[PDB]
Amino acid sequence: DVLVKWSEDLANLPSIDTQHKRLVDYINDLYRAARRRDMDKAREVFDALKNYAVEHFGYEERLFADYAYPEATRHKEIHRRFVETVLKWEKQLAAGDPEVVMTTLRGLVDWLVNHIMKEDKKYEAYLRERGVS
Repeated sequence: DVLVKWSEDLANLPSIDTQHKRLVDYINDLYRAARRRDMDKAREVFDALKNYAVEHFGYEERLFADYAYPEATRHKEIHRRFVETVLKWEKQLAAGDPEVVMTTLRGLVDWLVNHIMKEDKKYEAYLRERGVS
């Protein structure tokens, strides 16, 4: 059905969950397109994923600034570094085929799931206390 199922340990603030769920959905759409050997669709999905990640990082960072999250600086750098990675992957998909998409999923899933589980989880308690959700 899907490559990445939504497990309960990924849970965070309600609003944050709506965006993280979108990212996971994009990953699954990307996998399905690659599995179908539909490269045109794969590139379109990756494009949407790319755009959404950039927007999502902005959303989190806005909250960090608004409520003075202590680890905002380190977290922002982590986001920026991933955007660089995504832009590199974009070029590889532009020149490659579905096999390249699958290979890319290895690093894409590893980074996203780990980021949500480790780095993003660190701001939940802090933000909740400040009236965020």
